[PDB]
Amino acid sequence: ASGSSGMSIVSLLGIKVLNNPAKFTDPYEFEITFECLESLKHDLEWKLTYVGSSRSLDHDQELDSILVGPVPVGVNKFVFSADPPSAELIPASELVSVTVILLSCSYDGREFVRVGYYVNNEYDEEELRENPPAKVQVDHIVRNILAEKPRVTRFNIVWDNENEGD
Repeated sequence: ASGSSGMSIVSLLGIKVLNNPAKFTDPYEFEITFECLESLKHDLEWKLTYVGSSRSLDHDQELDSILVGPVPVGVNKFVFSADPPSAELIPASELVSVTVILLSCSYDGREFVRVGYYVNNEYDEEELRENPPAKVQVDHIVRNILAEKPRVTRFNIVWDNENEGD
């Protein structure tokens, strides 16, 4: 606060959710468009996170992370590909039709943006949608990212120069 190095170099302009509504075991594909005002020393870091009610382990599941090279000054486009979650960590008696994914970008380790998305999951069969199992048949689950209602959150991180010590 006593150092609102506000001036934000990168600003998210849009996230196309192509690939949706693929299968629960299908990777996540995002077409993120953003602009970079000045040049940056370091790389931008992207990450997807699975958030979902559970009675033990299902939330805070980081799905994946990646560091993007040199960010060209101007309006850029980057396609994010995130691995699906291991069934090893989703309710066994699951029927968690609604969960959340948080896509966020950071810089030099300081997070500066986060996009919240609600997801819809349901088995792909009539009776199994009328008389479910007691064991989550993962590969019969079809997620549906509600790509239309995204919640955005900008933070105020310090970027490059600040004159580390003075």
